Amino acid sequence: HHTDPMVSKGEELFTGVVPILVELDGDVNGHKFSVSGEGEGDATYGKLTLKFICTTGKLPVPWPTLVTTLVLCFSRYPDHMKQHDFFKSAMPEGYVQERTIFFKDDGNYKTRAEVKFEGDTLVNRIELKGIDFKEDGNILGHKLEYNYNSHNVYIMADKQKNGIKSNFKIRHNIEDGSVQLADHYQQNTPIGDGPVLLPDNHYLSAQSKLSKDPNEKRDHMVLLEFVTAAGITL
Repeated sequence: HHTDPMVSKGEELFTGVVPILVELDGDVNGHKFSVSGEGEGDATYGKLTLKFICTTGKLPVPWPTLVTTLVLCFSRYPDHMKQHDFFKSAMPEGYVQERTIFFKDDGNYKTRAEVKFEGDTLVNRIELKGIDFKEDGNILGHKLEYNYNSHNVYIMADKQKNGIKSNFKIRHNIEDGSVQLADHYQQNTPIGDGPVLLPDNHYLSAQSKLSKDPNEKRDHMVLLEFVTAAGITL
């Protein structure tokens, strides 16, 4: 497929439909919760289909606030940009994804995830810590709409850490027509010691649709996500 054997290796892991498992343990202002997710990814189309269930009862934060936390290795990199795909190049050993997410005029999430293969399954295992949230605020108050906007994720190399870093803003719609900004700081590091592809500056264009399973009585979120790399003409 690719003249670059490094690109060939990552592309081969992600050919066809890959099963996905997500496991999150979270604590936001002392509200402990867990989330389990299952579905599949087809990196050929940048396409994710996942269903998440809060396994501890009622989710104490709005589902939309967890979308970015809850597998950018499924991003579609155009052929001319496949030398810039850090995420697949770190597989199968995987990468660590860390974020601080600052909710404007509210609290912050700190997240640490390991994304790696377990046999044929792509696994995303996450710890989330949330602090300084307002009890009557948009997050602990559940004032966010169950929907999602399209966003750009700006990626830069972090040569010193053999990885990447990203800044980006998520705008969550509030039920009064306003927006709750969630400022994302991200860094990703390989788990293996082997080489990875360090990208030139580019962005991912992400589109997310949230729905409900009409047959599901547990607190849950159905996610359809598309992610495509862009911003290099080369």
